[PDB]
Amino acid sequence: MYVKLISSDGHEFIVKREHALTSGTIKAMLSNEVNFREIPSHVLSKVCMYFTYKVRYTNSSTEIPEFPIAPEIALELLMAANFLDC
Amino acid sequence: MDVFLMIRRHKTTIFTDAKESSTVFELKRIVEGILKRPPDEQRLYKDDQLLDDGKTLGECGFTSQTARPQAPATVGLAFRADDTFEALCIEPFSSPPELPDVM
Amino acid sequence: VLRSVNSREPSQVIFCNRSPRVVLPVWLNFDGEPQPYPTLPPGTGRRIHSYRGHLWLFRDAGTHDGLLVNQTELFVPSLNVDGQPIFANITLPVYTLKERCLQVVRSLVKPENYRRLDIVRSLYEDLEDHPNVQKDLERLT
Ligand SMILES: CC(=O)N[C@@H](Cc1ccccc1)C(=O)N[C@H](C(=O)N1C[C@H](O)C[C@H]1C(=O)NCc1ccc(-c2scnc2C)cc1)C(C)(C)C
Repeated sequence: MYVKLISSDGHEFIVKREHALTSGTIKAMLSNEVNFREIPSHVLSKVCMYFTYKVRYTNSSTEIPEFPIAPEIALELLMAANFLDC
Repeated sequence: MDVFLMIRRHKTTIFTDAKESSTVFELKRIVEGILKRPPDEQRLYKDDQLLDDGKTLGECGFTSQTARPQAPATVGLAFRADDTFEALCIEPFSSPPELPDVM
Repeated sequence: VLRSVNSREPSQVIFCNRSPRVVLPVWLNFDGEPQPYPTLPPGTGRRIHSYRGHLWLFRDAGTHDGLLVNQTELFVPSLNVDGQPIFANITLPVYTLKERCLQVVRSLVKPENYRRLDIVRSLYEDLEDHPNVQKDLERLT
């Protein structure tokens, strides 16, 4: 089961429901498409990668790599993470 | 070994994982489950290269160490509109703003 | 509360830095004061002498971001079985996306400039509230 997360510029990101529920904010907006008027695709794509990373590396013994964030997106990404509580 | 992918067409992007040992066709079946279009109406691409149904993702260069959770590899998708296949077209993501002075 | 016990029973330990960070080992002394020890570059190890019932924790040496040791916050050396050293595997935690963003922003903006960034005051405060061992000692208590 997948949900659709839509960026402010209309990009549709389809990710596993359980991955997206990493965000308590997204849980609420669902409880299965969500529009994000303030989050552009270059940020929302990164948020989706974060979900994948978190789910994969939580409760995991295999060594954990650094989640990479380009300087250019760090501010907007910070603002999205704060809104999404993840 | 799991590979982590972005399957992209126009303004659609699917985040999913698959086995390195799984096939292109099997990846079409996954897309089918999500976008409701059968495999015979799909072409998958690595960059501009059309991928063959019977090849493994690993053979086609999607490996567990390059197609990572935090940096998934991109697979292009094109659909057959009725008779003929549309050209592969992937809309770029938006562009980030200029770094502020303070950064 | 969180203080090393003065046991006198030796214990050899391998501090193994399996993170990409320069690591600062911190020993909690008998009065509970954090005592910094020499750093470990990324991917390196040190054989060190410690004691049973001594408390350690580990941080990014530059930013004080929290690290895990054997999957938890604290490491206490135990009894060496058959002369083998105890392994202390230091790893990155999975940070929240927020904390990770704060790390990257902090590493790009000099603290004087946090006020210049266009964000809700509460993120200014979040940025300014740097990781700090003393704070975490109060959080663990
Ligand atoms: C006065 C004394 O020797 N007291 C013993 C207990 C004891 C032992 C024998 C007899 C009586 C009491 C004791 O607890 N010593 C403490 C002690 O030796 N410690 C505290 C911690 O358990 C570590 C150990 C210690 O400092 N070991 C040397 C050491 C030196 C470097 C490093 C590190 S950390 C990263 N890189 C390095 C090289 C790690 C350890 C000190 C001297 C700091 C108070």
